Amino acid sequence: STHFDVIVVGAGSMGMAAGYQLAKQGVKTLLVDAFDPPHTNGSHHGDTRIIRHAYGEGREYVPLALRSQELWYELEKETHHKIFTKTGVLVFGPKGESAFVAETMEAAKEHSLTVDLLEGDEINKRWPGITVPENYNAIFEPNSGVLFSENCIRAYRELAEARGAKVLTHTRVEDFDISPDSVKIETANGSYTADKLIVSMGAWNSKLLSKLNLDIPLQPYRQVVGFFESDESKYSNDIDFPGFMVEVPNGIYYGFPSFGGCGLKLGYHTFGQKIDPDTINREFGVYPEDESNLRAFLEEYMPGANGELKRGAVCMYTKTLDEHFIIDLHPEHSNVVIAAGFSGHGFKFSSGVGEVLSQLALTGKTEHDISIFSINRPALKESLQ
Ligand SMILES: *Cc1cc2c(cc1C)nc1c(=O)[nH]c(=O)nc-1n2C[C@H](O)[C@H](O)[C@H](O)COP(=O)(O)OP(=O)(O)OC[C@H]1O[C@@H](n2cnc3c(N)ncnc32)[C@H](O)[C@@H]1O
Ligand SMILES: [Cl-]
Repeated sequence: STHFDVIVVGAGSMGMAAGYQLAKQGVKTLLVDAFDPPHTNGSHHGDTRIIRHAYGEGREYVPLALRSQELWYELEKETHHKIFTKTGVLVFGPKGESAFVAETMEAAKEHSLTVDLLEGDEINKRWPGITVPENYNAIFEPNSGVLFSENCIRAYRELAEARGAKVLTHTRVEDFDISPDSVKIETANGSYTADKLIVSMGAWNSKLLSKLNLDIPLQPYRQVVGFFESDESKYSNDIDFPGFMVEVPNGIYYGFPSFGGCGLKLGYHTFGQKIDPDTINREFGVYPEDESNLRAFLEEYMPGANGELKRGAVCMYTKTLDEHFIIDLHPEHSNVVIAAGFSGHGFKFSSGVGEVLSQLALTGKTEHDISIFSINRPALKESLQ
């Protein structure tokens, strides 16, 4: 009960998905987490997460986006927890002045994705509640939408445990001991060994990968989101208000329609405070920017959603220099798999990454093309310690 086929350190978004994929195949797995997933100390809380297919960060993410979407529909059918709502996703910005909008459109064209292209008042007409200038243009993806992130992790966990996966909670891994033919982790609750290791500690990857002789630039950011009292006749998912990710002059913002009257949810993507996951302040409102940055967007583009602040949440991104993920084998240990640096946009791919991680851990290879997430790519600035 202390040696396993595979050990996953960090059973959050990526780790729990990998655990489900491994258990599903009869592989004896141990998932270890410092807390009890899903929780509010990592990067997966706040209830909802956007999934987009036409991908503004890069058209090369489309295949993984589509596989992940199919896997989310499979999860929906396997659990009693709500997984996905097809709100559609709206992307807009000043015409010819948004690289994000442009790449989303190009990604759609290249993968033959279903989208609606509109501009100026056509946007305001279609979605009462949105007020953009006449020079703005947009691309709407009707078949993408919103995932209930905490539900996703809970379902994957329940399914994996039912299949035999063991989950050791409130147990912080403090060190690693890797050998040619096995792996070992040290915790205050005991040491555990296995044949393969998957490391997916989220924001903590920036602090602990050095324990694996890895020196990779990874910066954790404090990123808040606020839920606002809104005009339900305009912003409710029931009246088809969409999820959105947009780029305006001062940056990128993302939001969600109000679900069951929870209020419209908004986040500012471009800015966040550089922090350490062990000292970060998880209280919303301690920095003037928390609420002011959100209201400045709402007052200008979605005025009817600028009501009382119903709830605020504080979460973390873990950025790489090029803002692309790290999914690969440890350069010096083929029996160690690393999943890190999701840079604020990886939850939607967590179902697909779970699959990738499972394959890398069991075979050292994957049917997916993950070259752009290579741990040895130059733009990363990686090296040994
Ligand atoms: C924060 C945030 C992120 C975000 C977003 C909005 C906010 C405010 N909106 C998104 C969206 O609309 N669409 C999307 O695709 N992504 C969005 N994101 C990003 C996404 O949430 C993150 O990329 C994702 O959650 C990253 O997942 P990962 O699995 O890396 O991180 P985690 O879920 O935090 O899990 C890490 C786990 O590891 C554990 N841990 C940490 N250290 C240890 C040690 N030492 N020992 C054992 N376990 C450890 C944590 O407890 C955690 O469970
Ligand atoms: Cl992240």
